[PDB]
Amino acid sequence: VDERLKNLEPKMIELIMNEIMDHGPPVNWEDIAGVEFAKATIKEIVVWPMLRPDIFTGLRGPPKGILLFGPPGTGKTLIGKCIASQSGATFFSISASSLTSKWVGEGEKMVRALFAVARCQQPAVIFIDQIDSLLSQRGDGEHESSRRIKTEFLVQLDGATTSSEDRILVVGATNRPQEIDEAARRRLVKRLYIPLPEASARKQIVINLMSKEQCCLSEEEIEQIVQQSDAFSGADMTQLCREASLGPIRSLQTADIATITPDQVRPIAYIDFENAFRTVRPSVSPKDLELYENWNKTFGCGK
Amino acid sequence: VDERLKNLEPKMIELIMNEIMDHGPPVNWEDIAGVEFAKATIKEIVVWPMLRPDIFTGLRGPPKGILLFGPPGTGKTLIGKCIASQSGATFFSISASSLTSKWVGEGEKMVRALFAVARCQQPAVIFIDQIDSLLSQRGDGEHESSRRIKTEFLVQLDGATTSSEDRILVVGATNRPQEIDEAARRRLVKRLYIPLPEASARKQIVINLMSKEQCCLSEEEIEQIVQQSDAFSGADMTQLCREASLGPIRSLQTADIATITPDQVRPIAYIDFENAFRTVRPSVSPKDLELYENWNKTFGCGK
Amino acid sequence: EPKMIELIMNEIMDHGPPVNWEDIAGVEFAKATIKEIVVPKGILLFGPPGTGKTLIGKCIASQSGATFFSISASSLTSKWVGEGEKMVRALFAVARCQQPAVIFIDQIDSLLSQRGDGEHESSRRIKTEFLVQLDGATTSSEDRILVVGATNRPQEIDEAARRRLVKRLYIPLPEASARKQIVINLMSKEQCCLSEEEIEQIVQQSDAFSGADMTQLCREASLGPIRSLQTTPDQVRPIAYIDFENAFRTVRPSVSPKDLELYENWNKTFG
Amino acid sequence: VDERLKNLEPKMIELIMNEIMDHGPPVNWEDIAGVEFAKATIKEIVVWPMLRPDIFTGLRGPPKGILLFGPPGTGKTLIGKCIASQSGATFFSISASSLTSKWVGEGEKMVRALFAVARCQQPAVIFIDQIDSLLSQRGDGEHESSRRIKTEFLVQLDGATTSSEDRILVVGATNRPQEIDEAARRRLVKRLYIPLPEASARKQIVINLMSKEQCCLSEEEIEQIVQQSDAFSGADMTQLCREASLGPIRSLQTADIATITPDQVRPIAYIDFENAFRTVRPSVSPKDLELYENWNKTFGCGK
Amino acid sequence: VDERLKNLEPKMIELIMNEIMDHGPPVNWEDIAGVEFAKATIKEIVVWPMLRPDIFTGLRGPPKGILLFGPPGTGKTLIGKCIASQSGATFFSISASSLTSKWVGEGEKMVRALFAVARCQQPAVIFIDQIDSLLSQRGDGEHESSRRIKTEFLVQLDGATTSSEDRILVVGATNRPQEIDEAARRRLVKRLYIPLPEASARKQIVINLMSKEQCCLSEEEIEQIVQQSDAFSGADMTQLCREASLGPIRSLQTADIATITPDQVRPIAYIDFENAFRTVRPSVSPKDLELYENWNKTFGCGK
Amino acid sequence: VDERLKNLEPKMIELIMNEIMDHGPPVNWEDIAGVEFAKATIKEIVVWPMLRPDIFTGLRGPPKGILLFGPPGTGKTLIGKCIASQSGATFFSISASSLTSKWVGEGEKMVRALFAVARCQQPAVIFIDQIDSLLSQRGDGEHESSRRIKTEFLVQLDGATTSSEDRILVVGATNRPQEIDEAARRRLVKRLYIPLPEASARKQIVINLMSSEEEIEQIVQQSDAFSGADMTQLCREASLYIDFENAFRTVSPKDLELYENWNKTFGCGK
Amino acid sequence: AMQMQLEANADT
Ligand SMILES: Nc1ncnc2c1ncn2[C@@H]1O[C@H](COP(=O)(O)OP(=O)(O)OP(=O)(O)O)[C@@H](O)[C@H]1O
Ligand SMILES: Nc1ncnc2c1ncn2[C@@H]1O[C@H](COP(=O)(O)OP(=O)(O)OP(=O)(O)O)[C@@H](O)[C@H]1O
Ligand SMILES: Nc1ncnc2c1ncn2[C@@H]1O[C@H](COP(=O)(O)OP(=O)(O)OP(=O)(O)O)[C@@H](O)[C@H]1O
Ligand SMILES: Nc1ncnc2c1ncn2[C@@H]1O[C@H](COP(=O)(O)OP(=O)(O)OP(=O)(O)O)[C@@H](O)[C@H]1O
Ligand SMILES: Nc1ncnc2c1ncn2[C@@H]1O[C@H](COP(=O)(O)OP(=O)(O)OP(=O)(O)O)[C@@H](O)[C@H]1O
Ligand SMILES: Nc1ncnc2c1ncn2[C@@H]1O[C@H](COP(=O)(O)OP(=O)(O)O)[C@@H](O)[C@H]1O
Ligand SMILES: [Mg+2]
Ligand SMILES: [Mg+2]
Ligand SMILES: [Mg+2]
Ligand SMILES: [Mg+2]
Ligand SMILES: [Mg+2]
Ligand SMILES: [Mg+2]
Repeated sequence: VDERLKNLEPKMIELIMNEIMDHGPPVNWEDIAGVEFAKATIKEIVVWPMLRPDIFTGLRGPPKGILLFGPPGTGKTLIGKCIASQSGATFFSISASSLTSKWVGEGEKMVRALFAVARCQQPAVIFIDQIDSLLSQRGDGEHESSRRIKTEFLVQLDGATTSSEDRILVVGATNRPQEIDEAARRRLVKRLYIPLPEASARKQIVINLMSKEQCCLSEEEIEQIVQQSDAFSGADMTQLCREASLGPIRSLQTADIATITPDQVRPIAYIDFENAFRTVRPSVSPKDLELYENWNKTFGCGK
Repeated sequence: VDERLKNLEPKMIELIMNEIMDHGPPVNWEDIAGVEFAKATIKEIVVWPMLRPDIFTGLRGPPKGILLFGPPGTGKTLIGKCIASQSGATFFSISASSLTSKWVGEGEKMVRALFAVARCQQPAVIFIDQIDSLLSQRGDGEHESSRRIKTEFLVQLDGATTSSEDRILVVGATNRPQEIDEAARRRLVKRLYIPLPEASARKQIVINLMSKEQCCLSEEEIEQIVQQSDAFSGADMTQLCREASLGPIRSLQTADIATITPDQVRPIAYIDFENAFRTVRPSVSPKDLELYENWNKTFGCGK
Repeated sequence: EPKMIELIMNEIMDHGPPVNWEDIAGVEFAKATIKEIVVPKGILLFGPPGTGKTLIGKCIASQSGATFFSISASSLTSKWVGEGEKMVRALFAVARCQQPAVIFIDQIDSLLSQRGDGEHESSRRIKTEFLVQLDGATTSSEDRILVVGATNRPQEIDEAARRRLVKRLYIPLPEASARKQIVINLMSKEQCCLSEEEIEQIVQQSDAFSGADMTQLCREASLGPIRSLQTTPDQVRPIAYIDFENAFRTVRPSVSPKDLELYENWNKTFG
Repeated sequence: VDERLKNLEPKMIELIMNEIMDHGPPVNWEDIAGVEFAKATIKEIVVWPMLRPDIFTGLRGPPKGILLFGPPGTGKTLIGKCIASQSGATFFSISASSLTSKWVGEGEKMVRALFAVARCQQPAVIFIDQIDSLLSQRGDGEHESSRRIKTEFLVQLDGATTSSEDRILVVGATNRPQEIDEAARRRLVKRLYIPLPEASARKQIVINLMSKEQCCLSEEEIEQIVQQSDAFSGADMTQLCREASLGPIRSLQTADIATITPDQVRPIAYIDFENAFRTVRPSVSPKDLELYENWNKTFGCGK
Repeated sequence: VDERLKNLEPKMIELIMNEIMDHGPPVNWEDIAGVEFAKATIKEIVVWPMLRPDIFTGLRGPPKGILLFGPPGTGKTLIGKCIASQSGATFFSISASSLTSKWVGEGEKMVRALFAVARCQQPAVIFIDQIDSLLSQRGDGEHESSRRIKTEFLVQLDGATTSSEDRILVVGATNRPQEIDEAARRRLVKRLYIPLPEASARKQIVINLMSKEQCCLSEEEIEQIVQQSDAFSGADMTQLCREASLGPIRSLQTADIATITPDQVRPIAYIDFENAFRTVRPSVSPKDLELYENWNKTFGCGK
Repeated sequence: VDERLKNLEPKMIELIMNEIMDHGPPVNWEDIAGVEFAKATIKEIVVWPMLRPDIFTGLRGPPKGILLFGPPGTGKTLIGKCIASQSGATFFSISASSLTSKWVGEGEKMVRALFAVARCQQPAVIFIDQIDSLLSQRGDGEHESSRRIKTEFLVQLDGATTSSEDRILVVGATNRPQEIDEAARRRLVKRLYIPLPEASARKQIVINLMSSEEEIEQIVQQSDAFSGADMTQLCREASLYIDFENAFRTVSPKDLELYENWNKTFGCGK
Repeated sequence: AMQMQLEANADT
């Protein structure tokens, strides 16, 4: 039935349809090592409704919003990508540039068209990265465009016309949750804190990254690597692995570059990691973590 | 009567006509668990004139304009839905996107067309969600479109052409009432404040939402649950009930979901609510309420 | 151009309930000036919301016995380029053709305001057309015409357009005598019984109350008797002071004292 | 390719294309003196992938994002120019003026258009000079334009849409790295510190710059010149050499300069350098250096 | 030049061109009494390249930057005015009001337009009367517009687009050199100190001022006048001369001044000089001077 | 003359024009009374150029600037009003709050527009009360807008663009002269001290405003270290010889010392 | 000390 798109202009519909992400490289929950409660709740949210809609329909229906917060480089976007790949549903990747428009009135109409289009491809997932830019606290002297966009977003997320039983999920990621509007904050019922990787998380990341690249590492070496790598985030671990991957290249003489000799390169060893530790430093200062903890204790839903 | 719509182009009329909200699932006043005074006021405003128009005409005619303000998630949209369901009159669900156009001099045209169409169908109810986006304080520096729209709204609500006996009602809902323009404030004579639910309201909400699901709850357990849920909003209670309803599913072992019969599910017990309380927190900070009271005593219409 | 003139011709005020001067009560000087001039090309009326400016407009429309035009921003704005000035010219031509003519502009600031950055060319063209047409019509003085309007923020009216409107009037809040007159006029229609002391006490209680607020209070008082009855007209109890006491519970001033100084200083300077 | 540029407007594409830096005079790595570690890292980043795309792809794929920091006038823009010359890739010279605009919703669109255009031309290098103007720590109360621009930049540097390969290098140079945003700091994985030139760097600079002057100095004179010129920045040595070359002109009589031919010019001698030292002094106070060192320890990637 | 001005908006170009300063009355070098080292340096900077472009091309090019600093009234603006005429190049008079604007991003665009227009007309001289206002030290928690303007100035002066053999000169004057940004301070290589006039400077100023007005003064009278006037700035000397010149008018019979003629006025003698001394006092306290000296010892380029 | 106003914002020009005040009731020097050296200096500066412009033009022209420093209520505004009424020149009055604005960069534009509009009419007087507020000592750390406004004012008063024959006089009244920036102090070459009225001045003021010799002398002697505002209030309440004594029976000198020192250092007096 | 932006309007 075209009545859903009757009011919207064709050009806005085309622009929204251009935002659907393609079938990127497959990613599964196994690749995302670390947080376990977040993965469990996300699975309960997404997988269960499709397996048996009859059981979970009604009061047991999934919520319409999710929020992810934490320090930079903790796998929030990785979680979003995994949800897109595994959810088996249309995935929209929205951003600030996709909605804002210089012409008056188009800002809210873009949001309306987005929600209308997502209502036809049910089930659908709308992922907004760095949501703090679009739904910041409503100031006293902000421009009218921002106020109208925020109001339209709030109305679309919750309104009289919704009438429930719509399989539309909105997911947001941010590093500054304290700036999110309370009216928009209540919409994102499930708020998840994603801290830095633990010892098990770091070990799993190292094992996963070293499985692809053949190497001879013993248990003691892995334990030492995990012990030394403290306060590192997932991005820091990936950077450390990439830096260690260059050890064989540097070991050989420069003239080898012209000859390459792909088989000549030695397998990665522990000395490579030893050297890589010097040139890699943690990217997150502890002084920024405190705030997150407080927020997680005040508005978080993690036991 | 095309005479009142003589100077309206068909395209403008179509957009107004297609915005009428069709009759959805029924909602009754008893379904709204909360403040009794607001319910009684709304009933006296809407139902009584319809039943006995002869006695409640002339001076005793219902006023035009109602405002609902309070913290997020206090059931304002639920009151709007109930009014739409019980009024038995044309219901218009207006928003910012509806009345804003990029072309010069069309927002005022849209407002005029909306009011003319509403006058054509009487009795009618016009509901505006997040009215602070359209009717806001007229700043010193702003675009001409916003000022023209605000002035058109003011003229249509109150003007020389406007006259009594027009069964058109305008209902607005907002979370930042202090930003509403004073000229717009004058039109909305009835201001209603909807605070957080109290113990009785929480008990009523729990009873209403839980009666639809088979279970056995002791009176002392219900009292304890109500006592624990302190500072929760209307949506917070619903989220808590939803979280509790998922406990039985988690109780069962993995892989049983695919083939478990609906009957073989344990009813909801007190332990479910005890577990739910851990992962559910209030979504409204108390410090935000201080403003509302100050405004309620200054311009509120409630005793 | 029959279609174009049709829109202008269809904006004339239609028949409605009669309005009389005695109803306004509160503002005697403005009424005196208006009645002296009606039977000074531009008259501007300003004041806090709910001061009866639109009531004055309706009274003039009902009493003057002349063609009355209700023109707003929506009517004089068109998306097509160059049609706004043509429509303004048509409006002025039609007003001149039918004499005498009275043109009322509600929310004048929307049509014309102080020049500001980012203003579109169409608005400036319409403003210039309005000014030139007004000057051309007024200079000859061959045909009678009157243009009046209302606006709650007179400080935003541009000086160029301001000079054309020679007459400026301010309507303050109603006075104790005005409040008593409004009370008696509105309540005398319905069967009521109250003493003079009761009305004096009501006037004393109602301080800084605009006309709209007073009307709302009277409506609440008239509704109170229905609240008294449990779930024919003869059953209505006569309205007493208890009804007013109950009404005062849920009625409060709707105009803040913040901007009163601004209005007072502007009126003293240019009013 | 119109396929990837169909969303953007022609004006944005034209403006972005205007920013391409046309090839200029050639600057080689030998011109830059003193920065061995930074030069080696930049070589590994840029030259190696060109020679062997196959070996360096995958986990060895070159990182995207480089930061340069140090005291003013120590050779950051010189390194940028050398990379532009020797990169063999399209070079974009971006600045705050090009991106920022006075219309709502323009900075984000400008950033997206820039990244798309750089994506079309591969390999590409984007050089943002004085990055602290654009990417600074986010704070409450800032104008929404800056926040939107920052978030758009972050969403372009990483995100779900971003994929491997797609050779694009972003290089930034700044004097106040402590004010860079926490999230943006993660993208700039390789952070380099460029200190004041040492004795060898000063010797190389003076020899190379004075070789063209066609003068004659004895080894002891060069050693003494290096020894005296202590705490001089990169530009200080250039200014000293420039002011020393005017000594022969000053010695010549004022009247004869108009008539004297270029041939009758005394060669530069150590006396000119002695005179120059009397009028040239360091332009960088040692007070501000310490902080940089501390930062280099906390976040620097150097050994 | 359409090629390099096409990008710039025509309105900004017109505003920049409006800054061109009329020649006005000529001001010869000899009119500037006192400073000689600064005068000779400015001569070498500006006059020499014009006469013999071939000789000074290459490594002997003009520095392209000057910063005049000293206590108030020493004659910095007078030197700027003298350069405006003697140099013969296009002169730009830029102040804070010219660049600053309330619209987002207009300041950087104005700076870029100014520099482009200056580059079109060569040779050109840009004089900033109060450089400390626009190039103050960058600090944390400052408005983004000022940071953008400062960074744009730095890039324009010493950016990648900047090329050698370009005839653009920037001259700035300020009473508070200690507040100038170090990065911007680097560009202004030639820093000239203008101290209070010496005895010879005061004598020359007095002689030049009194030459036009006929008077009979002996050498010993001039010597004692110079001795009495100490710690007197050029403005103080001018005010002293102005006050002395009115002595004959004051001594004229009351009510006859209206009907008096210049012929009847007596010449100026030493009698009125003491009376003027009684009414003139130094305007610069000795306390501040020390600071300037220290700065001149640290970063000053004088000998 | 509109050519020199080409680049200015028209609304700014309208605001500056609105800032002008229409001529008030006539006033004379004898009316205010109480100052002799100040009267002589100000009249010499202002009246003389008008009566015989040909002789005074050149090296002996007006200085373009006046400062008045003293305790509160000492008749400072009276001097400015008398100059405005008698000088027969367009009078511009500016306060500290006039230039300040919420938006960035509006102060500099306001100052530029004010100076340009005043330059449109060659004879004009710009009186700026509370000059020490907008023009104050420039510290190491302060608001950017204040620095921009101060520098723009200094440039407008003195700059390369500025040319002789301006014929614009800036009069500034202050109560905290030691907060004035030295650069701004340089512009105001003629600095005058306005002290408390003397015995003869106080007697003249009281006799004139009130409308035997021993009673007048006793009243004058009784009143010591009283400002003009105090005398005005006392006489106003008294009018509501015994009554005068009762009213008399109905500032501090410790701080005044600093003024003297300042008047000794930078004052134009003897 | 704050800046503001503008919104375009189409009048064909
Ligand atoms: N939990 C994790 N397990 C494994 N790898 C991880 C994890 N978290 C992050 N990474 C690695 O970090 C890389 C970048 O992290 P990612 O883009 O997911 O961060 P983010 O949470 O979106 O960051 P930001 O807060 O800056 O927006 C991922 O490609 C992956 O390589
Ligand atoms: N007073 C109430 N009685 C019963 N249910 C309520 C009440 N308040 C809230 N709820 C429940 O909370 C849900 C969400 O509340 P709702 O959307 O009506 O809030 P709102 O006042 O419109 O919020 P907002 O301030 O965000 O616009 C409602 O659907 C209903 O399920
Ligand atoms: N002076 C008055 N006398 C009688 N009724 C008055 C008076 N002032 C206001 N009212 C009442 O106010 C209502 C009409 O107000 P009106 O529309 O004229 O006000 P306004 O100042 O133009 O309003 P706004 O600025 O909000 O559009 C009527 O109820 C009228 O009875
Ligand atoms: N390491 C260096 N080796 C050789 N010359 C150098 C070096 N550093 C600076 N110079 C000289 O200094 C001139 C200007 O320095 P450059 O532009 O590289 O400084 P910068 O570090 O980018 O400064 P800023 O912090 O002001 O942006 C260069 O053209 C070159 O002549
Ligand atoms: N060296 C000098 N020789 C002659 N006159 C001078 C000299 N220095 C200052 N003057 C006089 O000073 C007045 C102009 O001073 P000028 O504006 O140049 O000062 P400045 O140092 O730029 O001041 P500011 O610090 O206030 O910007 C003129 O009277 C000029 O004659
Ligand atoms: N010297 C004086 N002679 C006469 N009246 C004075 C004198 N000084 C002050 N006044 C009176 O005081 C009132 C206010 O003085 P004001 O001009 O505000 O002083 P100041 O400028 O020092 O604040 C004036 O109305 C004036 O009549
Ligand atoms: Mg991310
Ligand atoms: Mg709602
Ligand atoms: Mg009205
Ligand atoms: Mg640089
Ligand atoms: Mg100067
Ligand atoms: Mg005063």
